[PDB]
Amino acid sequence: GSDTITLPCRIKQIINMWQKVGKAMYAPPISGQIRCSSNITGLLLTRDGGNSNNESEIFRPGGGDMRDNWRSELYKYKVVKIE
Amino acid sequence: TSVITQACPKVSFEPIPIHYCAPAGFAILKCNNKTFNGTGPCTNVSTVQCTHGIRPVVSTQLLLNGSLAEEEVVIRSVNFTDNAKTIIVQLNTSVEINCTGAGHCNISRAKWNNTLKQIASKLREQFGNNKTIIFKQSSGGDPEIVTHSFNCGGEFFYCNSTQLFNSTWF
Amino acid sequence: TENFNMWKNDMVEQMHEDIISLWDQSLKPCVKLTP
Repeated sequence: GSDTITLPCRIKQIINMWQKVGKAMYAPPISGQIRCSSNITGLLLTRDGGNSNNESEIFRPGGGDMRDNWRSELYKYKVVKIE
Repeated sequence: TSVITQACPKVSFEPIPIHYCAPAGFAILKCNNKTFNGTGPCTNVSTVQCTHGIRPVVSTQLLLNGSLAEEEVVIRSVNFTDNAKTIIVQLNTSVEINCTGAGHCNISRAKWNNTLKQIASKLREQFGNNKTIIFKQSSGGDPEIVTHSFNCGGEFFYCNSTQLFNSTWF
Repeated sequence: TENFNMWKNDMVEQMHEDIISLWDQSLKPCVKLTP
């Protein structure tokens, strides 16, 4: 009928930075109605190895290099030197 | 080992579509090939003053609020052979993921299982004629890597996604 | 026409630095980085 994929989620305050190799801590929430509605537009995967060209291929979620996030939008572009 | 104590403030982070235009004596060349696939000699192409409305969303394993493929699901990687390299996937249709600070994110079961078989219709083998495609979840590593981490309403969410990547197809 | 593009950039390195510098001005924490 209306089967939805419920994913357990957690709000952390101490995080490993994505900018550079660091750690950061933010204040706890103040709002009691944090609400987001995003549109999955993609996926960033990775494949299991040691089974090259064989019958199965395992693919797991990935991410981490935020560059790979800009790359998905900028792929079709390029800067050429103009006179 | 630099520690910095700033007046940690409760602000609200909002994404402003960023347009990137031509930098100095350079020119931006947009490839118009509806299904341009990464590296290669783009046939249909043209100069532009600025790219397009790019929404800088920081998050893991799931690209959100961005550009979709206008034709079919297109994947891209530097080397589809080296298992160590990230494979980006551009989706055909958008999927929704509604989340709240109350600890959960729900996404339509049907909508997402469909995109899975679509992505499955072309994995590593390279749109391979056929073989078994398996979706498992993260092997391990940082919380931001092992879970769909993102900044929702200013706060940092770490959504457990074992349920999105745990299935088998052919 | 008939040009070349790839898994390199345009604004990948640029944008990355704009966004890193955008986050800094916005979401301020209490940082800790290792030199």
